[PDB]
Amino acid sequence: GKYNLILSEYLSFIYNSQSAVQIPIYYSSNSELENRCIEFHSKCLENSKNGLSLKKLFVEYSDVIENATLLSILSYSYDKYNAVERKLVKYAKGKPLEADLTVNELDYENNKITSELFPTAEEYTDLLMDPAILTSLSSNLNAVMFWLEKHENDVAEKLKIYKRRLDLFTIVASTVNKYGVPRHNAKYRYEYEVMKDKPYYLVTWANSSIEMLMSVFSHEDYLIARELIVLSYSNRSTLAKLVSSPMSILVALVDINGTFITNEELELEFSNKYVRAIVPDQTFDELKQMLDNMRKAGLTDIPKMIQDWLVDCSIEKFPLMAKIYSWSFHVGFRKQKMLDAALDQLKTEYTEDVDDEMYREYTMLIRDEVVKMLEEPVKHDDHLLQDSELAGLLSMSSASNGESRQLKFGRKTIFSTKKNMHVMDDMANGRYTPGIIPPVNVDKPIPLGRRDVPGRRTRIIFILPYEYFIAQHAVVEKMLIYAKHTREYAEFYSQSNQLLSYGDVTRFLSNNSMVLYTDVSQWDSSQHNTQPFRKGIIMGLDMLANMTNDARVIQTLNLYKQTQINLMDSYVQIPDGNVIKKIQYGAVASGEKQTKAANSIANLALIKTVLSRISNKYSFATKIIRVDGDDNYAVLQFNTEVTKQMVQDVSNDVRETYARMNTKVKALVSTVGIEIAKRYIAGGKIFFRAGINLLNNEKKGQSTQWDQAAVLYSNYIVNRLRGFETDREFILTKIMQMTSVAITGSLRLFPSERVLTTNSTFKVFDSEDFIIEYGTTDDEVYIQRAFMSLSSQKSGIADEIAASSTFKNYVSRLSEQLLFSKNNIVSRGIALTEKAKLNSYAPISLEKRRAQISALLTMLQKPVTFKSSKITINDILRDIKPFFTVNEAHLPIQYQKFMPTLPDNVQYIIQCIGSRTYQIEDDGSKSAISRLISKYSVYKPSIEELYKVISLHENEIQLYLISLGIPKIDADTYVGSKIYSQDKYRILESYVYNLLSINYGCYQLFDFNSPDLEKLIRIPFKGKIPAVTFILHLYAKLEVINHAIKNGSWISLFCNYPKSEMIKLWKKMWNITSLRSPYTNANFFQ
Amino acid sequence: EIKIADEVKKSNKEESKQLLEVLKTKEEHQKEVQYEILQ
Amino acid sequence: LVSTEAQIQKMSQDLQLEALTIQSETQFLTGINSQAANDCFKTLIAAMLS
Amino acid sequence: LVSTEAQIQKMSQDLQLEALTIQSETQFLTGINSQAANDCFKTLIAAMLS
Repeated sequence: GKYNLILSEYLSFIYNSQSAVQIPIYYSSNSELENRCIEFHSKCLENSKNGLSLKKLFVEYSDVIENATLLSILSYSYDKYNAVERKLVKYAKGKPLEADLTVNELDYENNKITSELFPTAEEYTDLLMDPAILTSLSSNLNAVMFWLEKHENDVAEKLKIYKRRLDLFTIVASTVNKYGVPRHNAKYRYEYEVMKDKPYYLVTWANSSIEMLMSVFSHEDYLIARELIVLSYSNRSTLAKLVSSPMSILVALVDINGTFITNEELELEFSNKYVRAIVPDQTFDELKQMLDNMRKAGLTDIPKMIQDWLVDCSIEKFPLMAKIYSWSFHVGFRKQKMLDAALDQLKTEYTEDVDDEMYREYTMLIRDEVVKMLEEPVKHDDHLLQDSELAGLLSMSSASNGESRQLKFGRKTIFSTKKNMHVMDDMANGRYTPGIIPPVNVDKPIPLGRRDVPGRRTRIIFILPYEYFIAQHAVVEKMLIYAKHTREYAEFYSQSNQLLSYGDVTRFLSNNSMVLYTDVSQWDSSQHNTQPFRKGIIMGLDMLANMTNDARVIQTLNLYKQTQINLMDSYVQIPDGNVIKKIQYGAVASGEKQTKAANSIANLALIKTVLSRISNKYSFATKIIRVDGDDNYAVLQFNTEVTKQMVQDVSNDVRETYARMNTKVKALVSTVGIEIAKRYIAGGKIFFRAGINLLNNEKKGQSTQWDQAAVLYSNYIVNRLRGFETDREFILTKIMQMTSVAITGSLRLFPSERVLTTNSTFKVFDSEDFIIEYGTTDDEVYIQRAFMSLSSQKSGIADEIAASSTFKNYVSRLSEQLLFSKNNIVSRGIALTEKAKLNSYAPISLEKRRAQISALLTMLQKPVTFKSSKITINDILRDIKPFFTVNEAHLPIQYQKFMPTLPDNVQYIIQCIGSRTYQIEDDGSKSAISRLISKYSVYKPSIEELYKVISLHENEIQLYLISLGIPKIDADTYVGSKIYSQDKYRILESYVYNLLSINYGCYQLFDFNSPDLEKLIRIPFKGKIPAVTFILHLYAKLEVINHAIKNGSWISLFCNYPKSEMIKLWKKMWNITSLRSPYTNANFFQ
Repeated sequence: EIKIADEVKKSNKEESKQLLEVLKTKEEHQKEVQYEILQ
Repeated sequence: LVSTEAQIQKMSQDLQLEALTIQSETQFLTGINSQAANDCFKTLIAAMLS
Repeated sequence: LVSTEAQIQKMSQDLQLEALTIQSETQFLTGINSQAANDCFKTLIAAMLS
């Protein structure tokens, strides 16, 4: 209830003019008071439209100002161009910055003037420094200046922060004011005509530096930020890679005193085990060389901070390092050229000096692993393999973005990347031919996409036709299903919605064991992902072909085989300016349904093969192996205690044993710690990487101005929990400026806290971080009922595409390829279902969401709507609340810290109740209705749709499920069986969980199965209305948790809920009209 | 719409609300099983 | 007279009227008001006299 | 004393109530609170003395 004041102050500061007037608009759920709000509105519009003073009416309608609820504030201020500079001149009295062209290796990667690299605009491209975000540099500068101005009179520790950040913004703005501000167009791009006479890499550097200096709360933060901002102005290729590299060695220096374990995918069972740190000497020499490079780059304070820690090597001073490890990834992306980014991968050293004893075993192990995956379904003749064509054709929506191709749906032209749409086009024109897999050769090389991530190399992405997906789909789904229960596939061991994300190293760490962990992300152009890898799979397919008797299955397997034949020789379109290069690359990368699990297989075979060579010199028992994409780790135990010399010799043997297969590696062996892309451990304590740029993005998405603010808030919350903390008021300023909308040149609207923080398709953030807010009031209920009426909108593009002839042909072909003779009873159902997977195409979503925002805006302008009784969540909570009673409690501390970097209140909760131990289905995947969909398809259907579908009669359930690819007999059996009644409750569980972010954010980290939380939640049991007692216990838990988060202290509860209200609510249960935005979720693991 | 005296219908007791809600559920279940057998 | 709710609540709790399941026991609550008690009391005696 | 809310937990779990049934046992919980136990404990002794 504080945000709107900051909004008002932002408006007053940014505009400042006599002509700048400020126009609130209010609402109340009570008619008479609402008409007085309407009156105030009216009179304000008039007064605005007559240059009359507004300050007089504000007393007359005092009641509305005190008790009614605000919506938004309008603003009439003219163009008044270039006022940002006219304000900014004062904060730029420092010295500007000079580039240094002889730092980056390349020529165009220096921060020199555009004209020195692109004299003509016809060869200009802003894509090497495009922020790719619908928010301006000017927005950032205005926000910083507003923060600095309002915090210009404080006298505390805050002032010690303020002087520091003021100096940082001085350093930045001197450099900016030296030349000027680039001006955004309507699309938030930056054209040639502003950058023609200015440095090319000023924008990303500026934004990244603003984000960093806005995340300063301490002295070391100031040192680090000043030491990166001033060097990131020139160095743009060897900086985040530099400071983020030693961490991998540092984790091998922290003694464990106390540990965490994993059992099943979120279980913990702590251990007081102590483990020393047997680090060799030569890795210190390596580390010393790395610090010499660090100092050689122009870094002074942060080596000293890295140097004074080694005197003790303690874990209490260690979070600084972790903090440092996150300060490296908030400098921006290294958006270099497609060519030079491919050549990070396309350097090959293929040699007729590798072993042959190794590759044959490698090939065989891949073959054997494949056979273990596929023995059962290939043999028992599963339906999903026979009809693999139809399976992939349904599951196209869960695929990659194919190359743009010109379509026509009746009377339009489309350049879609979605392969389902490609299929729709090719069926009509006789071009659909899935059995004949295209070659990939000189006559038709392959396109590319670029998988980027800062501080590392650029990975490549295949962008293929739609036959490759269809071939790989069914076989890869059975392989993944097999890997759900296999432990060693770290990407895929789960229980249908989880990953082993807290690792499985710490079981067998001891004084006798060691662990070798290894980054394997560069192993795409390598000689072990070419020929042997493919041929092992070919061999497995031969065996599997002899392991079935049906012909459809053998054909499907032969098509998958033929796909691997074509992938063994594969060329690659790569432009460079005007001319086009094509390079032989017959190997593996991402952009495929198969790449992930198959790379995991190949790394597993590789490490199993290598690890049987250390056996020539050591006796050990392989206890555990894990492989997940861009990393892999294996633990191993000895007959004795570990020494430095065994570590050194093992490392040399591992390095040379990879060299025997012609494979480069920075081999890393340790005893207590690991480092990988997504996480790392020191001293039996899990830390995480907070490297998600907020004000700069990887590539250019498709979301609106609105939703990118929500994405940024989720990333903000995440990074805060990780450790990287930014000052929240700046973020709120960005959110309001990104939700601000221009109705004319001078009219602009700004919504309020009570529109943006309400559970709908328009939620963006919360008034108090780590806490969703609900509505006990009339007013939040009122607007939630209003916004649900408006969330449902239309897309004319989708309506006209579904009315053409080709779509109709596609629906007909789906039917007669699946079932026939109900052409007007189910086929229409299948069209309505195909509509559910046209929405992946982005412009449809933009049409629909822009329509939602405009419909929202035409009642943000004018007064409010009653919305006609449509029941939602706050209606229920309104009725649950008046039979509560709170009382002060006092819980003790009995749970262990294992995420130090958290804010102290969340940690206090974790340090008093447990951390989560299960993961209950956000999708309802284990639900008996969903185990059909995961059997005949991959398709999601959103929990809104399922929660709705179950509310209907037993007739249209059959239509809706058969329309999702499922056959008719099992649907009829499901309805006759009466299993939906055994699944109303699970679906509603998942629904309510999706509505309230229970599996999305901070609430993913908390134990609701605790005995300590439960004894506070004293709601007696009634029985035979399970939903009510369920929601009551859940909501009471949420009350206690929100009180804990927002105030630190604890409370109890009690609800002697009357049976009358139990029954009144039981009927309100399965008629809920509520919804939560996809863009608002904050997955802690990305 | 309930088969009970007038001073009970306009009441505020717990038992009265309980009676009304329960018998509304009885009537709705009864009408729905009739709709079943008629379809 | 006894209050109608004061007797009906006792009757209802004595009969344990399950909500979900169908029962012959709901029909026992049919016509339990006052203004019927007086009707019977005024009918029987007048009939036996006449 | 024992806390009212925990004792009501125990009593509710022990009686095996049913939310879709006019139970007689539902009325056992009316007025269990403290401020009455004190009042009753005080009233009895005061009356027996006086």
